[PDB]
Amino acid sequence: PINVAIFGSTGSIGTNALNIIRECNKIENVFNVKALYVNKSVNELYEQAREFLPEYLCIHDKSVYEELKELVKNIKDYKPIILCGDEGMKEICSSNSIDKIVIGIDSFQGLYSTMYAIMNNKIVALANKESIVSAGFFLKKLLNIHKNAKIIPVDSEHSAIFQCLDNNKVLKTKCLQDNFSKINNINKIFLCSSGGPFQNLTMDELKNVTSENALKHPKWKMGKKITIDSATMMNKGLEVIETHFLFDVDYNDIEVIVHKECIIHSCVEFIDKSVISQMYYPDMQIPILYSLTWPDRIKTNLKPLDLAQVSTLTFHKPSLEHFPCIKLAYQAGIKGNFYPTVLNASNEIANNLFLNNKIKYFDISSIISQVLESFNSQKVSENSEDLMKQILQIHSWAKDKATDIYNKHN
Amino acid sequence: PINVAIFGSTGSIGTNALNIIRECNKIENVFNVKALYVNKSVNELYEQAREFLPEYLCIHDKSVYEELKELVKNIKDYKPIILCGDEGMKEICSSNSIDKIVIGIDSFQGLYSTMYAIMNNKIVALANKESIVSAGFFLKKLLNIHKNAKIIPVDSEHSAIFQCLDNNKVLKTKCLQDNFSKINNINKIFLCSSGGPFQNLTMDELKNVTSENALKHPKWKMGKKITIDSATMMNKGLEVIETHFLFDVDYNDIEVIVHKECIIHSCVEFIDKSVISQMYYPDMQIPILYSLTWPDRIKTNLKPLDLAQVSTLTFHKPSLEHFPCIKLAYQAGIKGNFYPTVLNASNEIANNLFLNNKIKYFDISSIISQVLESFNSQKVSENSEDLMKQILQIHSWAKDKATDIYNKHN
Ligand SMILES: CN(O)C(=O)C[C@@H](CCCCc1ccccc1)CP(=O)(O)O
Ligand SMILES: CN(O)C(=O)C[C@@H](CCCCc1ccccc1)CP(=O)(O)O
Ligand SMILES: [Ca+2]
Ligand SMILES: [Mn+2]
Ligand SMILES: [Mn+2]
Repeated sequence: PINVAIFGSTGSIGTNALNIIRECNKIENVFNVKALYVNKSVNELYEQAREFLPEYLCIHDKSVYEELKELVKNIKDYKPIILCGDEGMKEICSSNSIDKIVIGIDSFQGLYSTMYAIMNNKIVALANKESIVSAGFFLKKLLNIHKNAKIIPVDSEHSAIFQCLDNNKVLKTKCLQDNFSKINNINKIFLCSSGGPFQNLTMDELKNVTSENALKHPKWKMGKKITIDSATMMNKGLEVIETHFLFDVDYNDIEVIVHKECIIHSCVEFIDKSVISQMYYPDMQIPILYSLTWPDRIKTNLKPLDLAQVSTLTFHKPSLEHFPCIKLAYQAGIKGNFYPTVLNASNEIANNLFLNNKIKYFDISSIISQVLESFNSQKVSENSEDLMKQILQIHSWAKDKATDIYNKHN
Repeated sequence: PINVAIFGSTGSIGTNALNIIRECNKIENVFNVKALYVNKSVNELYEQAREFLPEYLCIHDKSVYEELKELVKNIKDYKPIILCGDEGMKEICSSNSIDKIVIGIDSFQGLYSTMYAIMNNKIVALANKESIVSAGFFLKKLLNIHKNAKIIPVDSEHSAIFQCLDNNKVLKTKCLQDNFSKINNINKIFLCSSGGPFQNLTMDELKNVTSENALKHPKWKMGKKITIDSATMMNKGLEVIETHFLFDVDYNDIEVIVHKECIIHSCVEFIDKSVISQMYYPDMQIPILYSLTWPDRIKTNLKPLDLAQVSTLTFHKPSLEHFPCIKLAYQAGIKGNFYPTVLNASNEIANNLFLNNKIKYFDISSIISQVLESFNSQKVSENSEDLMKQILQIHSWAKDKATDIYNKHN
């Protein structure tokens, strides 16, 4: 039985995780949902508790802690450990009855819960790409100290890559470990992208696009931040750095390819030049499930891929003139040091400004570029705690710097 | 070092094997070619021996055994064991210095040499799909008795399938074994086909196509027999049965899909519905190489797949009305017993009649159908020697039946 905790259980990743766990458990009882952690949606947490009856419940917002305890009293024959805040999160991570943790939280609390999951030697299904891009150095250091901890990618493209590999070799290494690509015989990565809602706009059309325009995607419904990142292709920029860190693949060996049908989720070229790819309909249940079953697979009742009906798959190179964010991401990764931290942070601000109609499309890449230009590389701290603090400081500096550039151009 | 013997070294598969071995060895000294076995082409064998300097040479045709001994005297620091006929082949199979054997021989010397390779617990890279189709029961029994022997597929689609698997799981079983699909969590197979030269043709056009029409394949210059099979789609029919035997996949779980670009070589749907596929330009060097390196990969200098340049991949269902051979193959496979033997044998005759302009396109499937209609299941011999004779007898009977049908009609 797979004992799992879901962090951010009412968010998109969390709800998809619970959906596929429910459906798979109907086929065969494989999963015990041992813990649920949510921010403030106490009614939904209660509804989830009613169904999954986890040993642990944690709600981040203390102001509804008391409300949750009262709600849970309605549930027959059920006496969970009910917790609150950051320390409830640490307590869940320290439990011996939990093997795997799904991190479906963004920003700080994402990195924070990830850190604690690793320190407790857990298998960590990580869906927060920003944490890998921003804190890749720290995660690598932590995984070197906590040798039985493992990060398993949930981001769809990185799951695809992971699935294309031979588990016989994967089991001799782990994500974020030096030599991962060498041990797995990886030569090159094709990172497939939907291309976003602006993929066929002219330069003139791009100058004027608004977030309202973007918040209508050609394939999926998602959170606002990632939708904007998909529109600028900074999402794929972030995913390039994520690939580099997860799989130890050199930047000149990662190619972004636009695949508008979203059936092939990414491909791996091995040293013999054979290419393996993973395919399915656009659906996050597959990557989430695999992160929890790896290195095995279990049955689902998902709709089988009908290739003949899909009929046609297309691929083209993205225009770096139209999607300059892709270029900035490569430049920042190749530069190394903490440039990815700065890229991530400055993008956070620029994405939000465009979201809220404060700047235009090309101002996004302009602002990020100027912040990157501005940064000066730093000696990387050897101590893991100092390194974490250094990352946070650079992150905060870069957000402030972006904001100041905005305020200059008003 | 990988110690390999090439059986049929001057045929298509044999020459491709030596070419990729040569090229890979330039990059890293990986392979020792320990034995070469050819039928009659004593000059070419001499040329190969000069380059590869194998410990063993065998020529099947005894009449040129002496010419071979004399020719090799021209080679300076070289003292090979020179053999001939079946006994040389057997002596090679029994060598403890030989790990893997590429069987690039057709019909029955192919099967006979496979049998001896298996009896000597070798790894057998098998390219002869007709032997798996016709003698699958026999190979299965022989592999159950000789536990360390393994067949590794070389047929491009079956190699693709094999490459999509986790060797982690593969190493717990082996091809042509009961439960192979269960252990590897396989649900379903997409077997990709070029579709041959006639996919767009009407039924009325198909009535009158000729072998000269068929022998201009849209994608690959190959032997005449397989070219005709690709035209009728009997090639895929045979490969469906090959899939069933190699991977223990039920017939209802094998779908033939027409993929004219011949980039995706086949796909495996796992029990979670995730699909993994193998991709490359049409080239037989990758499947051959993988059969020799499995479960590892080695570097090549093959041209990298350029997906953006490829640009478009298409897929459609084959019409069983237009390609009735596909339907007959499934029917024979589903029927089981020795029906696949009968299918293969009658096709051998029908294919050749069509090739030589003695019958028309739909006469191929008509003759095959009538031979199958005429066969009745037989008790399967328990004894491996009796079983082999049963297969040969049925094969011979089916060829005679097909011939007598043609003769009646003519
Ligand atoms: C899903 N995923 O990993 C993402 O980063 C979101 C996609 C945009 C959604 C594409 C449609 C889709 C594919 C697979 C799974 C769910 C949705 C970003 P991109 O392809 O536009 O770069
Ligand atoms: C190669 N192979 O395994 C074959 O059975 C030959 C192909 C026809 C040639 C397609 C082009 C090709 C693909 C892969 C490797 C070499 C050539 C048969 P089919 O696709 O027409 O059924
Ligand atoms: Ca795999
Ligand atoms: Mn993604
Ligand atoms: Mn084939």
